[PDB]
Amino acid sequence: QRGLAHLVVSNFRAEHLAGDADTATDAYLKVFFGGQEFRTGVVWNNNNPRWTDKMDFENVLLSTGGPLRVQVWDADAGADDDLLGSCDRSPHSGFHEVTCELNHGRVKFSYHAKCLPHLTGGTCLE
Ligand SMILES: [Ca+2]
Ligand SMILES: [Ca+2]
Ligand SMILES: [Ca+2]
Repeated sequence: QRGLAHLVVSNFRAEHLAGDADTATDAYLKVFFGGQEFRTGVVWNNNNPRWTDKMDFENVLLSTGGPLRVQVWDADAGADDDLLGSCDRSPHSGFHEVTCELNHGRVKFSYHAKCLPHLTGGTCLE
C-alpha cells in the first residue's frame, strides 16, 4: 500500500468572524478527512475564538482520501445554526499552516502529515 500518512490537525483559531445579528459569534468547527468527522466545542460570544483541539485522523490516504475540509459554524439553537464558511485543502507531507479567508474574517490551523515508514513524496506515493 502507498499514499499512507498519519494526519494530525491542530492550532485552530479564527479572526473577525460574524455569526449573529446582535451579539458576537458562537463558533465551532467541523473538520473532515477520509470519512471521519470531528467537531470542536463552542466558544460563546467571541469573534476571535481559539480552540485547544488536536485531531488525529490515524492512518489515512493523502492520495485519494478526499480533501481536508474545515467548516466554520455559529451556534444558535442547533438545527438553525449558521454555516459561516468552508475550506478545502489537499494535504501534503510535512508541517503546513493553513489560512482560509471566509466571507467575514478567516480561520487558521496547522497540520502535520507524516508518511508511514517506507513512503515518501508530497502525497506519500513513493
Ligand atoms: Ca447565528
Ligand atoms: Ca452570540
Ligand atoms: Ca449564535
